Amino acid sequence: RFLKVKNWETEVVLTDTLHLKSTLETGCTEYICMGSIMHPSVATKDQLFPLAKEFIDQYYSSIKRFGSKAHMERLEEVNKEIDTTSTYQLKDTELIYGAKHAWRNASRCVGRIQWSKLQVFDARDCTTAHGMFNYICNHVKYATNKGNLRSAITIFPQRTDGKHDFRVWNSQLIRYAGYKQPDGSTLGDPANVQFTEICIQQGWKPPRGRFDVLPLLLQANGNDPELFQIPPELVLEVPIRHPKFEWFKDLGLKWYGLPAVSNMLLEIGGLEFSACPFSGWYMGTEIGVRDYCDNSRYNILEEVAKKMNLDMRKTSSLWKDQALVEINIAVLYSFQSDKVTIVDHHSATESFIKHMENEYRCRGGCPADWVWIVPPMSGSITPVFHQEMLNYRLTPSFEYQPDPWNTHVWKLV
Amino acid sequence: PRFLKVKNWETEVVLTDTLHLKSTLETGCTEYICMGSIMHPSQHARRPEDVATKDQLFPLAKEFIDQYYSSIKRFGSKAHMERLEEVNKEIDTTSTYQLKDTELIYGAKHAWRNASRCVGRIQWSKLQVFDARDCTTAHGMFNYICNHVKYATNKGNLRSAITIFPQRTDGKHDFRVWNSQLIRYAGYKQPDGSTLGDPANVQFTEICIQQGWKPPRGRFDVLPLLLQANGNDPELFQIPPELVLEVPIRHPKFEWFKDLGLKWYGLPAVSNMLLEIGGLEFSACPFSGWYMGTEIGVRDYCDNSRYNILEEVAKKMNLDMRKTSSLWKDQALVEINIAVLYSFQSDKVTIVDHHSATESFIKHMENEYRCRGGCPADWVWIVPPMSGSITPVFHQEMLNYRLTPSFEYQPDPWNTHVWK
Ligand code: HEM
Ligand code: HEM
Ligand SMILES: C[C@H](O)[C@H](O)[C@H]1CNc2nc(N)[nH]c(=O)c2N1
Ligand SMILES: C[C@H](O)[C@H](O)[C@H]1CNc2nc(N)[nH]c(=O)c2N1
Ligand SMILES: Cc1cc(N)nc(C#CCN2CC(F)(F)C2)c1
Ligand SMILES: Cc1cc(N)nc(C#CCN2CC(F)(F)C2)c1
Ligand SMILES: [Zn+2]
Repeated sequence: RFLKVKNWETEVVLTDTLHLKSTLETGCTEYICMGSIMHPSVATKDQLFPLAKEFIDQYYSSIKRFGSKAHMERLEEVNKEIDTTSTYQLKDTELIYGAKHAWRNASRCVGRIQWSKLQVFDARDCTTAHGMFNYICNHVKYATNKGNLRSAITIFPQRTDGKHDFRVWNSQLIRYAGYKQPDGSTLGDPANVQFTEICIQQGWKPPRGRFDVLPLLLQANGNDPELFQIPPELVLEVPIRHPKFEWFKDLGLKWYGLPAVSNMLLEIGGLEFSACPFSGWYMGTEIGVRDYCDNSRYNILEEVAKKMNLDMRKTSSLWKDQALVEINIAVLYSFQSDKVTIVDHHSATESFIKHMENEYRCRGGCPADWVWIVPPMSGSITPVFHQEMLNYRLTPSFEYQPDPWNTHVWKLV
Repeated sequence: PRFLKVKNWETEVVLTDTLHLKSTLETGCTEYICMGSIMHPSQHARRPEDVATKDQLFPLAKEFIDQYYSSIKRFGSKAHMERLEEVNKEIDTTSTYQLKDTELIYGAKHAWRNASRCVGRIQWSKLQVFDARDCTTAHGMFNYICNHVKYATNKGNLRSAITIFPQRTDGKHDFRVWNSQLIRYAGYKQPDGSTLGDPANVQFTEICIQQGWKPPRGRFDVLPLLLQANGNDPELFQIPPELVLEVPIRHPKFEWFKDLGLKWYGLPAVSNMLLEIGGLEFSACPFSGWYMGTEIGVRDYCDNSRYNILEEVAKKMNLDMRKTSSLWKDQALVEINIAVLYSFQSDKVTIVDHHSATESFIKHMENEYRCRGGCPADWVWIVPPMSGSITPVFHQEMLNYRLTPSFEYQPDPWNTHVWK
């Protein structure tokens, strides 16, 4: 079997064979498509054996040693550990490879042209929340690199019995607090009101401002999580100004330079790494469209349009559209002026298409989630909009997991 | 699966879908692969090839009649059981059957209602249906189409309509409108190698010239109709210009915008699709409504393989066009779409912006889950091609499935037509 995807802007046709090697479901059926569902859908010995064999087989194929003496010894060895300890340990090489291919297989990530330049930080010797904080500070300092951002991931010990998970309770390493006021308004980031509340309850003393970097809430070995303040000199931030509108800086807007997702699960050969924060650099629309202009977020369209004296009486004036562009210009100009790595949605989508074509050529395909790949503004004037894409799930993979406060059984009376 | 929920992530409203349990044919997807962004994911058709056998066409016919009579509070009534026996005899004798007026009107309205990719389906029950099943010649088809265009344009107050020509019989007697839309502009290959007018239509334009059309070779030459009746060679007709409502495109602040010399037509009238009812195939069924501004302002004007006017607009705007991060493309894009909306509204020609339209479709989804238990929607098509996440449908999960009656794509007739 083969499957073809077409680009309707260029008429290039690519041929996907890679999809024959997927195994978990997409959520779709033969008669319903669920491609716009945000979230559709511990292993025993018997379950873990084929998953591990699959990953060891593919690792040894990648390094052109399939069938080798070392491949067969490794399988034997992995299998002893699963027999003995009901789990196994990855070699460093396997860990690095698995982490890179989890990124390579992330169908919703438009930045995957960079997948093989991932700095893997092995933190599987960590045993405490203090330890995790140390590991995470070093990640932040390395990744941030004074504005010249570098891709990086820090991998904490894998799940065991489900009762000793390592977790970063934060959704990202750097995020701003949100506070709901008695009058119903919201200060800061409305997305983070719940996590802000858990922080305050755990003992965080909030300054209660618009851009309070939240504390880290770190859980090691199934214990209660603990609070740590990131050293402020490690949180690189960019004040948002506009190259034309002198008044823009008066909005008091700023954002952090480092996007670092910390709530996902890294799955490699059946092993579950439940704490594995990873970071790259921003595409501008993530800030200027979603973070700033989602109605459920900082929601600054009306403010910005006001200062543009746009006619906000009718929607067909496209005042929101006009204000959205200017905000996103300001984001890109601000990061660039401060020499903090950022990519605009045109460059990023163009690069993703080159990456996708190369992946079809060298690998037999590239799973891609159109719904997520297309930027949230100016969709059809980017090339990915006109690109057909096959979405399927390959492993190693990044996966969502339950928020830890919906699951954690608290220790301290 | 037993019942499927969709959630809106901006409002947290969750809807529960059972209508999908009536899905008939494959989406293209599997448990293991999703084809949500494939333009034509599936070739699963409900009847095969040409004249089907009775065991092939009757079950489809029986299904649609069953659905139609359920819709009107019968099922099992005298009329329902008589109609089955009637279609049964009719297929036994002619290898086809004919729809009652009521069944035709019901079927067209429900094809629109089931069109997962259509953002405008709040209007679905307000559809004027012109029965043209007595047509026999391309001259007849021209008469019917002209009336359609005139009724639907209605001096700018556009009305939704569909005109249904005779169904397919053996596949060698098809009625086809060879135009993809009733009204489009020509596209000319230039001697240097660029393109004048609309590049999408270069091939169809060449067929027209090859058929004897005399191109004015302008940027906005309305194309002739190329009408095929009862399988015969297609015939050219010029739509009377007084029936083709056009809007000159100007900007409410940029006075220089008018001098780009852009216009568009007022009536979007899709004419190359196939309407499928009870196993019957209406290969010629031009339908029309009114534009979402983005269709002209984003896709028609700004696609790289269409009119591609972004750099020329940006130039006039004095934008930094050195680097993509200046977002000059995005900035011109907004201004063009302001211009299109301003122009249509100034000339009292029906048009809807993408904000109003996506909001309407959220309301329509809610209605459909209330009364019907679901609403098939294609997120890739529903979300506007600009300012996606600031329209409410971006944040709305959708379930996509194929309900019948439907509109379907079909081969371009020149790929399949043996000339005479
Ligand atoms: C190097 C620069 C990178 C860029 C420009 C980039 C860009 C993006 C963007 C814009 C999104 C959508 C985010 C959203 O809409 O919320 C995304 C998603 C994602 N990225 Fe990347 N990314 C980068 C690096 C990485 C790295 C280093 C990893 C993992 C090692 C990664 C894994 C993912 C995953 C798993 C998703 C989707 C999350 C999900 O399934 O919900 N990305 N990326
Ligand atoms: C009344 C105003 C209407 C509006 C505002 C509207 C809006 C739209 C838009 C924006 C699209 C996507 C177009 C594209 O990107 O090419 C679309 C697709 C479609 N519309 Fe509607 N529409 C309207 C009326 C109708 C009517 C009357 C019918 C049929 C009787 C219809 C059937 C369809 C179908 C079948 C498609 C998708 C075809 C495909 O699958 O490619 N629409 N609509
Ligand atoms: C590849 C992709 O499916 C294709 O470009 C689609 C995307 N979404 C679309 N949405 C609409 N409304 N119209 C289109 O033509 C398309 N094209
Ligand atoms: C309902 C819909 O699936 C949801 O809003 C998705 C749409 N596409 C997206 N695409 C990206 N990159 N990020 C998102 O959060 C979303 N949200
Ligand atoms: C590594 C990375 C790079 C980037 N440029 N952006 C993101 C992001 C994000 C936040 N959302 C939540 C999610 F679903 F995980 C993606 C992550
Ligand atoms: C009735 C209608 C209304 C509208 N506002 N727009 C369209 C459209 C279109 C053009 N494309 C070709 C297609 F694929 F059929 C859709 C159709
Ligand atoms: Zn799907």
